Amino acid sequence: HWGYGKHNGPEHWHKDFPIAKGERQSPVDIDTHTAKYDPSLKPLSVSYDQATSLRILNNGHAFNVEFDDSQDKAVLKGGPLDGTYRLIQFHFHWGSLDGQGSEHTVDKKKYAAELHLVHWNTKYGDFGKAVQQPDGLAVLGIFLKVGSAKPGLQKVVDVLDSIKTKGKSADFTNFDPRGLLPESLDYWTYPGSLTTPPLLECVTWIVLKEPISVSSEQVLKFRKLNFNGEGEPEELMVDNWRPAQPLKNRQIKASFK
Ligand SMILES: NS(=O)(=O)c1ccc(-c2cn(-c3cccc4ccccc34)nn2)s1
Ligand code: NA
Ligand SMILES: [Zn+2]
Repeated sequence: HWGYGKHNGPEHWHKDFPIAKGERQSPVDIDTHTAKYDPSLKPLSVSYDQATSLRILNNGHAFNVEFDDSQDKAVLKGGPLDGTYRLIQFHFHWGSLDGQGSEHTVDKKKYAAELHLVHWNTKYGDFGKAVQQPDGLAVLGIFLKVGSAKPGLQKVVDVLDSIKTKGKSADFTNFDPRGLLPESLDYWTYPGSLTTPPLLECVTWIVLKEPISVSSEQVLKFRKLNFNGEGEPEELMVDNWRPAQPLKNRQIKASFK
């Protein structure tokens, strides 16, 4: 099966998932000089006041913090989007070293990590349906640099010891994802895909310009997770990012000048 190793990593994925070589793959490099300001874009609307977190799961390639998406509770709207998108989960991608780990890059700069807040378009009724549609998902991507600690991340960091290995989960109620956002909601947007198999071309990407800062100790703790299951040889969960893919016939739009 697929993963992030020499023998099953991103260069291999196309054998099982040929859309790996498709026309709207993610992530991409964001060339800031070529992205055009689009004054027709709206401010984003991030409405997380009623978000209801449930659980945190090590799924063997990241950890997902899962939300109750059975009603409109935590929704993303505006920006480039038509309609209402419901938060289902967030996760991260990160490196073995502070100088790598993001999936998107900015003028070829790699950040230490990247947060993905995953939302599905309510007009399609459920996530499973939405992922089959070109406008099914909206993923809010936020870069992480290493510097000062992010206080709102610490509850995440503290639970990781209890989900060390693939298949483990833990209660994760009453977590407020507002505490992971930067000050500014300035963003880039473009049409793309899931960054993990099955690589479905269903995502409107919204990538915030302002990174959040986390401490070296917070990211060190991410790197103590395991890709393996319990009782199996230990494989540290690091460098779980896909590299930048060809832009092809796409424009990246800026919400700001
Ligand atoms: N990294 S990402 O934000 O692009 C992302 C957000 C959501 C993803 C995802 C992958 N999924 C799947 C996993 C395994 C099998 C699946 C089969 C069909 C559809 C999605 C599948 N479901 N959501 S990947
Ligand atoms: Na419900
Ligand atoms: Zn992701």
